Amino acid sequence: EVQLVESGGGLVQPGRSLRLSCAASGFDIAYYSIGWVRRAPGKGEELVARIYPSSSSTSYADSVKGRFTISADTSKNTAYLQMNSLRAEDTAVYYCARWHYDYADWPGGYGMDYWGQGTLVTVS
Repeated sequence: EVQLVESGGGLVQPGRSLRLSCAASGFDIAYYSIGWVRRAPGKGEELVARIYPSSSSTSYADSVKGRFTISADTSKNTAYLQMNSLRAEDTAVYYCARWHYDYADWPGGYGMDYWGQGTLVTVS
């Protein structure tokens, strides 16, 4: 009954922008931490961005700060990753993730409990 359904990926040129969407079902997004993880061949895997329900503050990986913005629309029960100034090294499969309540405001990758299906973003 808990579902995270992603959309918004694609293939674009360097310098352009994309907005990933993560439509949540089965819980109220205003009370849960949402984040984005990415993976790619020959790379590792990395936490990109996270939003915390305590103060709606955000945190970002060093390589994307100032270019990516994570946010949530409580009215639509959806989180977004706004990806501006895309770079070749941003090519990856991106996943939306939810954290368990027990770790909602605890920073790090520990505590995730649901994930989206994966969305490919490619910079040409």
